[PDB]
Amino acid sequence: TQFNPVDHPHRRYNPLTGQWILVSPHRAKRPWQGAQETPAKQVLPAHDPDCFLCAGNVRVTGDKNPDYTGTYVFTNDFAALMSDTPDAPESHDPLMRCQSARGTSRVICFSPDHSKTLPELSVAALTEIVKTWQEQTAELGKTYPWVQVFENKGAAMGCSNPHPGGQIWANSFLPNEAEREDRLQKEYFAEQKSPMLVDYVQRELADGSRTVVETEHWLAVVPYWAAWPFETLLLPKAHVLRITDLTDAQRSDLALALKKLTSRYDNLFQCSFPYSMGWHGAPFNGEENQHWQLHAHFYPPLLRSATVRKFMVGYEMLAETQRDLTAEQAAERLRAVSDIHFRESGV
Amino acid sequence: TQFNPVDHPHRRYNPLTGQWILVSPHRAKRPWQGAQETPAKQVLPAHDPDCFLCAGNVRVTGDKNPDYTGTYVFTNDFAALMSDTPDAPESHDPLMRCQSARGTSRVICFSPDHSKTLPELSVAALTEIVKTWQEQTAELGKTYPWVQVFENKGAAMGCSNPHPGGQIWANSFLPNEAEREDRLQKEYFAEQKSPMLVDYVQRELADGSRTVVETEHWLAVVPYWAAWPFETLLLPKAHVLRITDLTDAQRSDLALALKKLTSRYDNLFQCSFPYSMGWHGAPFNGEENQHWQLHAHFYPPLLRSATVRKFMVGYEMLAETQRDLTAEQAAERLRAVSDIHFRE
Ligand SMILES: O=c1ccn([C@@H]2O[C@H](COP(=O)(O)OP(=O)(O)O[C@H]3O[C@H](CO)[C@H](O)[C@H](O)[C@H]3O)[C@@H](O)[C@H]2O)c(=O)[nH]1
Ligand SMILES: O=c1ccn([C@@H]2O[C@H](COP(=O)(O)OP(=O)(O)O[C@H]3O[C@H](CO)[C@H](O)[C@H](O)[C@H]3O)[C@@H](O)[C@H]2O)c(=O)[nH]1
Ligand SMILES: [Fe+3]
Ligand SMILES: [Fe+3]
Ligand SMILES: [K+]
Ligand SMILES: [K+]
Ligand SMILES: [Zn+2]
Ligand SMILES: [Zn+2]
Repeated sequence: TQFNPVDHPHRRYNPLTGQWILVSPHRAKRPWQGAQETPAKQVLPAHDPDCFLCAGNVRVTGDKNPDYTGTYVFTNDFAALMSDTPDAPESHDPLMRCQSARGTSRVICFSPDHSKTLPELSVAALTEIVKTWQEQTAELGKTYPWVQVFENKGAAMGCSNPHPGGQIWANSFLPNEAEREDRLQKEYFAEQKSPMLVDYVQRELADGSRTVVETEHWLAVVPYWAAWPFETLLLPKAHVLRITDLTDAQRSDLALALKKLTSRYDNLFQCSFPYSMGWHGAPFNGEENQHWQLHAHFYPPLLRSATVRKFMVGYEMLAETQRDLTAEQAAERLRAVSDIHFRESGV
Repeated sequence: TQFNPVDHPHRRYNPLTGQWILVSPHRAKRPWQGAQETPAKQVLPAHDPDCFLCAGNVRVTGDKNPDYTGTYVFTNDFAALMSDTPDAPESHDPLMRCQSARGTSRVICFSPDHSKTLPELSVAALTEIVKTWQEQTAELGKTYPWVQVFENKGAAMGCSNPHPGGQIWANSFLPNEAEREDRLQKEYFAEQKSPMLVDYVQRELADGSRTVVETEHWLAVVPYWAAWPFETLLLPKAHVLRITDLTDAQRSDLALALKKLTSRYDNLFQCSFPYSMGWHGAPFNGEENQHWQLHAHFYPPLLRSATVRKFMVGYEMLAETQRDLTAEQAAERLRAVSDIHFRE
């Protein structure tokens, strides 16, 4: 038989992590008698008097939020890391070893509007968010080699607070992902003479099967090696080391691409579409970071619909990630919808 | 100041995978206004006339299940892998490349009792289950180097059917987990001249702080580098390459261990505790595998209660896993309950 990626299971390589992805084209034809997701509520207030994240409201700790009108950043009340944690007793023990961990955690409210998600925000507003991401990265980076910007959107994605926003966690070390991506890029670079993702963006621009968003300065695709159903990879077209390096143009442009990508996401099932996303850029380790290329990852769980998600368990935990749909199928369905939030379009 | 693992964040190494785990011991004190789980129904019938897995029932494909006793294994009606899949196009491209993927997938019904989960089954029954895992393993190992026994239990664990059971998927390659565990274990052995998990086992024996279940032949602990809140690692005290290598005693003993471990898990929150579990053993690759050590992993999502789970998202996806309680605190919680099923 002729090999048919659409019907034939195969494995794809993720050069960023060095891991394989199992693709099993028809897996989703099976009966689904499992959990049924709960789609988001259609009626929220712009201000929730009981929301710890709302403006002019008191946090769980009694501390009062300012009367913020834009973005708002504050040290997380339950930080995951601290700047002064004492050093751990480090050994060379090949069985049980530990290491120190310092840093901080900040929370960012995208806006005071309790009911407005990224896709529903102005490009201006979005531009503010980027500026904030930048401001945060630069300050923190002055102190920690790894600054991780991220966001958890929706209950299916473990958010513990319903207010629109993200987080930043700084680390004194290079976390798993960062060390891996760092090393792999560096090796590619040393070998190929060019940045791995810079070349990748080129190939994708020329192909288009996996393209979901394209703007002047940005490209969002369902990466070849994507793991989650509708996972996307957001990259600048030009070579950029960190978020702090973007020009104001690439910056306002980013806002636009974000609006587009998130709008498509919500348009996919005509509902708030949950996910975990975050930025990866060169570490502030004072080294040669030429091999780096700034990028954002979007890991959403929804699969068959608004109430049917993908579960990365069982074989996927004990062996390897296994996808039901191809990256090409995913991109296609994403290209199919409008890039204007249904709420904004009125359609 | 003086470091205190229960007060100070730090990172622990997973030598099986070469990955680090971020420990942040006070994280679960933050308010939780997120999702609430829905705990498994306590009352179900022994036979469901609409269940695809029940004895004598007709599957989705019209195929009819026999009036089986004990376990029942069948080829998955929607197998993720096939024996004859055409080879893929092999390239060495540094950006976009693929590889062939062959194998099979089987479904294992633990027993005819649609209502009896693992901890609720007799040791005898549990033994039959182990015999089947063995049979399957030896069978499939004849053709595939990688045999994956596993189980998805509970809606929270993306199980797609309620009947009690698991799955066995075989592969023509070594999946990610398998390749790294093989490599790291091999490297350790070359250096220590002893199997990594075998030594591990001893070290835990001489500690007990992470111990959760211990029988004559088995040991179950919350591994030092555990990821999931109440994650356990279940392994034989003696060097065993694969599940098919177990002695009859070791096997009957595994059934016991299992019952004990699972009863403890259900007793933790007094509910059917969800998880994904699976066995890791030597591959059937004709190679020198003395560095291997059979072992089972249990990855349960529950954290705060029967309605509040742990979500491995955000920072955890983008950087590294972050635990809210230490392995020691977890193990302690597990030990505190009876190993007798609250409703046995
Ligand atoms: O008065 C308050 C109320 C809440 N918070 C903080 O607001 C945050 C809300 O952020 P998220 O909704 O993104 O999620 P959490 O940080 O609560 O937890 C989630 O994100 C983590 C980081 O990725 C882990 O993955 C975790 O398992 C997952 O549930 C929490 O950190 C909480 O500590 C405050 O600082 N003050
Ligand atoms: O008539 C039927 C009905 C069902 N099945 C099979 O019975 C299995 C039920 O097994 P599980 O409940 O453990 O879960 P699934 O295999 O359906 O899927 C889960 O397990 C997979 C392997 O871990 C993936 O991780 C997937 O994302 C996850 O949701 C399914 O594979 C289904 O194909 C049949 O063979 N015949
Ligand atoms: Fe990355
Ligand atoms: Fe293992
Ligand atoms: K959020
Ligand atoms: K099951
Ligand atoms: Zn609010
Ligand atoms: Zn049944």
